Amino acid sequence: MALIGQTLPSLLDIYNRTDKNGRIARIVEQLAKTNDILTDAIYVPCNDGSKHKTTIRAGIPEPVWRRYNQGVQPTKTQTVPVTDTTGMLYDLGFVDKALADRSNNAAAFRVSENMGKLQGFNNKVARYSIYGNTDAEPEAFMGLAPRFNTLSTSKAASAENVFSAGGSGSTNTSIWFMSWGENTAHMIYPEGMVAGFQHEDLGDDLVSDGNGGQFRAYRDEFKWDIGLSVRDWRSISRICNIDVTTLTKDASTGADLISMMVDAYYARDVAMLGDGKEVIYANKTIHAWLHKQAMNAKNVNLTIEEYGGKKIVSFLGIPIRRVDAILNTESAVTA
Amino acid sequence: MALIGQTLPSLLDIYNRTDKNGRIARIVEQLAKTNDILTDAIYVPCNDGSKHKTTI
Amino acid sequence: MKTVNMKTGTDSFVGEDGKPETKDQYPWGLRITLDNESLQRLGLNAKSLPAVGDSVSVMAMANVCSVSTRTTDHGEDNYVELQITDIGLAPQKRDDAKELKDAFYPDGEDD
Amino acid sequence: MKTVNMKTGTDSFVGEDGKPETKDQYPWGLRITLDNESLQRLGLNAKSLPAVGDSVSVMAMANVCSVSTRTTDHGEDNYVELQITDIGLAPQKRDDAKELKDAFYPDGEDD
Repeated sequence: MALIGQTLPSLLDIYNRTDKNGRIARIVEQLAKTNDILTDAIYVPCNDGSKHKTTIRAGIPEPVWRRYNQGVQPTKTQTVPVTDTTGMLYDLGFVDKALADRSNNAAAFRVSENMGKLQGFNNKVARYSIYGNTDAEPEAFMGLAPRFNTLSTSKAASAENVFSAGGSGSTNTSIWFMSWGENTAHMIYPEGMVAGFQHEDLGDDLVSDGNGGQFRAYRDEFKWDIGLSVRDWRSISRICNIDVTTLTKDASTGADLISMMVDAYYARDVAMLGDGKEVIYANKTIHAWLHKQAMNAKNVNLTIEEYGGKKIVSFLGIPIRRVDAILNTESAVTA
Repeated sequence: MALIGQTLPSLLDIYNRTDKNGRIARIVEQLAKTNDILTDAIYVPCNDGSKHKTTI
Repeated sequence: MKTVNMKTGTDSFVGEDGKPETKDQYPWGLRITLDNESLQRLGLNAKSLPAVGDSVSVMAMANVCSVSTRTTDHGEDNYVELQITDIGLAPQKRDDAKELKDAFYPDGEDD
Repeated sequence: MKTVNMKTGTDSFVGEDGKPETKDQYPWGLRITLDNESLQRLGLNAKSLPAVGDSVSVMAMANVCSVSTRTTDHGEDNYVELQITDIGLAPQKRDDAKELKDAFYPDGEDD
C-alpha cells in the first residue's frame, strides 16, 4: 500500500463482463441500478457566440387625455437585456486495442460502454440542470426560488407552501412545472452528446509515467454542453413544502393537502402565447404521494368499482413526468 | 448637467433593444410584463354629434 | 454626444461636491452591459474622486465610487447593479481648484 | 470558465495579504474594451476590499479600486487601463473567517 489511484480499462473488467461457453456478445446484456429521467427537451443555437441577450420590456406608461388643443409631451418605451452563460462537460474513453479483440468482436464492447456512459452522463445533466450554482458555472435555476417579492420577482414562481425547519436538514423537496419553447442554448457548433467518432494513437500512460509510453489503442469521447434559457419568465411555477409529514395528515383528509397545485396552475397565462405544450415534474415519491392523497379528498370524486384510480397522468390533463430531484432542500424558501 | 427626466428615446433604449449578431429585430420579439384584459366590447355611433338622449 | 444625459460644466469649485443637478435620470430600471464615460481638461491641485448613488427620486442609498489623483485628462469605466436615479457624479475634495468636471456616453479611446 | 487564470482557494485565509496566486497573467500588453469577473459567497466577519496592480513582474505600481460589505454573495465589475502584469486580487483586512473563497476572471455573468 505505497501509492497509486488507478483507472483505464483493465483485463479484470473485460474478464468480468465476458461469458463462459463462448459466448459471442455479453449475455444480453447488463441490467439495472441507475435512475432514468426525462427532458427530452428542445435545443437552440443562435446568438451571440456567448450569453443569449434577449430583452423583455420595462414599464409602459402613459397616455393622457387631449382637450382639443392641450397636447404637449411625447412619451416613449424602454427595455433592458439580461442573459447568462452556458457550460460544457466531457471526459474521454480508452481501451487496449489488443484486449478489445480478446476475445473477438469489440464493437459490442464499445456499444456497452456507449449506452452505459450515456446513462451516467444524462443522469448528471438532469441532476445539475435543475439546481443552479455558486460554483464553476453552468448554469442557474434555483436562483429563481427565494420567496416574497421586491427583493426579486418570485410570486408567480413562489406560490408555494411553508413549514419544515430551516436549521436542520430534513426533508421537504419541491414540485416544478414550466413550459417549453423557452429553450436551452448551445454554443454555435454541434449539439449535446454526438459521439460517435474514434481516434487510434499512442499513450500517454498512467502515473510515473509509466516507464515510457507508445502503444496503439482505441480512444474517443462524448462531449456535451448546455445552458437553459429564461427567454420569457412566467412559464415557471414552483412550490415549497412539506415535509411528507404534513402530507401524512392529509393521507385522505382535507386540511393541508396538495390542492395548491390548482393555485400554481392559475398563476400562469397572459399571454405570452405559446409555445405548444406544458409538463409538470415530480421526484418519484411525491408523485405516488400525490396519487394516494388525491384518490380520497373529502370532496368531489366518483370512482365506481374499483380504485385506486386509473394511474394519474392527468390534471388537467397535462401530462406529468418524473425527475431525480433531491429529497432534501431544507426549507430555503425564506431563510 | 442634464437637468431633465428624459422625454424622447435616449440611446439607452436603442442600446438595450440593441442589435447583436446583426441584426434586424428581437427574436419575435421581446415579451413579458403587462397584464391582460378583455373588452372586447360592442361599439356604436350615437345621434347626435354627442350625448345620445334616450329617456326612461 | 449626447444631450440627456449629463453635460459640462459644474464646474467643481473649491470645497464642494457636484451631486447636482440631473433630475431625473428616471426611477425604474437596472443596468448591466454597455458603457459610459467621464473626463475633462484643466485642473489645479491634487486629489479628486467621483462617485455615484441612487434611490427613489431623491436620496440616499448605496454607491460605487472611485479614486484618482492629480493629472489632466483621464477616464475609468462602467457600473454594476443599481436601482435607478444615479445622482452621480459626486466629486471631492480639497486643495484649491476651480474648473470643469466631465460628462458620460460612448467612446472615446485614443489615437 | 476557465483555467488561465486562477482558482479558489486564494483564500485570504484568516486575514492576510491576498497576493495569491501564481501562474499566470503575463506582463506585456494593453487593454481597453472587454470584460472581467470576481465574486463569492461563504464568508463570516467584517470589512473587505480588493485591488489590482502591475509593473514589471513584481513591483509596485497602479491600481483601480473596489470595496464590499458584509454579505454572503457579491460581485461588481471591470477595469479600464493597465500597465501590464496584473497581480491581484489584493483583498484585506480585519477579523478572520476562513474558507472565504474568490476567483478572479474572466467571462461569466448572472441572471
